[PDB]
Amino acid sequence: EAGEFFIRAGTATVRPTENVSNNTQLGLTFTYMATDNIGVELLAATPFRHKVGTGPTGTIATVHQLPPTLMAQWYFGDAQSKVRPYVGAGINYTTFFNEDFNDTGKAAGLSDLSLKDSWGAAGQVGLDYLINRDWLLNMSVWYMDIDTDVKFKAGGVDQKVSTRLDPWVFMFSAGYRF
Repeated sequence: EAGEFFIRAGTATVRPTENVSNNTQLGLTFTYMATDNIGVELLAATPFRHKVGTGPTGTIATVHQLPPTLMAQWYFGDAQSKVRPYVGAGINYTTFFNEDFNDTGKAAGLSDLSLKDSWGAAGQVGLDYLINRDWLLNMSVWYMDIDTDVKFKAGGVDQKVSTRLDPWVFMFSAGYRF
């Protein structure tokens, strides 16, 4: 329904895709319905924790990130639909912090890791099963276009490589009408 503000809570799992690991964290959305079908959502999560490895070296590094995302949405159906799927599009902001190499990587002549903040596009496919006037069950799949820079020191020498990451976010949540 229009003018409605609700909040979902549940699991948010991020899978890098462009060797980096996956991590599942608490995910909160704060959606506001503009019309009966247009919504404006904000994704927010607890900081993720990804282990980083490559080929022979293995888990050499570890980075944390926060990927808030702002989305314009379209909910299919009408205001009396208990099953409303939705598609979303909008920008992502990703910030990295507590980058640190481990014992394995620090013996490889590796120091000072820092990924630069990234902005990019984000796509969205979700589904709201509305249980009643207040409760709902939700699934959403996110595709974000992430472009950071990897800065590190190889044996004291500055390294600087740009990557594309394009991770998938899978949220299984449960919302409430506020």
